[PDB]
Amino acid sequence: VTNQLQYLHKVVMKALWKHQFAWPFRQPVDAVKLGLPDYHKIIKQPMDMGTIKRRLENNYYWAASECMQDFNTMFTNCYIYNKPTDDIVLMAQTLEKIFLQKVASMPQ
Amino acid sequence: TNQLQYLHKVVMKALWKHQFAWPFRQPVDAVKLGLPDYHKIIKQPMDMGTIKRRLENNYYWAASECMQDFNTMFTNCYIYNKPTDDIVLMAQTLEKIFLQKVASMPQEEQ
Repeated sequence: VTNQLQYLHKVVMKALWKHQFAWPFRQPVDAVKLGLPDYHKIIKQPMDMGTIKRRLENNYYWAASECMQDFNTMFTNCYIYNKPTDDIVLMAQTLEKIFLQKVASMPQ
Repeated sequence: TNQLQYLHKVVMKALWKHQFAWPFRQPVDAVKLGLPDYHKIIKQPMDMGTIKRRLENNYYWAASECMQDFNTMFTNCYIYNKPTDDIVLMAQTLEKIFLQKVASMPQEEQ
């Protein structure tokens, strides 16, 4: 329960979870539901905010960098998988910018 | 600022010398690299050479602004390239170092 992890939970996740573009990212990508049969062939390490939030809640992370990498993986999966012009990409980009803006003020 | 100094002398220095950094040290040259669709897909090109020059010329007002340019550079790479391209792995490797070093940045900006 480090100062960094508390920041990532109370400031970063708090902001991202409730954001109006967060909804596609709140649970693991469901390739059946979304009709994406190639999703898991392209994306080998799925990640989502629900998984990250639960991990923060359950003291899963040993370091802040580990949580930061999970956020990063989530956004990166989105950019890699989707078409450049898909709305989801803009949504991720917007959430990622908040992530980085907040992480710039995180404890050391 | 103290954070901008850190981003320049600690974060950028370590990223710059990395064995996977060479594609990212200058703007994407779409003509030289034979990528005629690059600028039709990527509307905000960014690279470490541009960021480094901006740090050296005191372009940035806050660390967050510089960090956003790093993010754009990496995001551009993931958006433009095919999932299976080596450059994607190279960017991922560099971006992990970026996040690692950003975590250790002094928290209050001077």
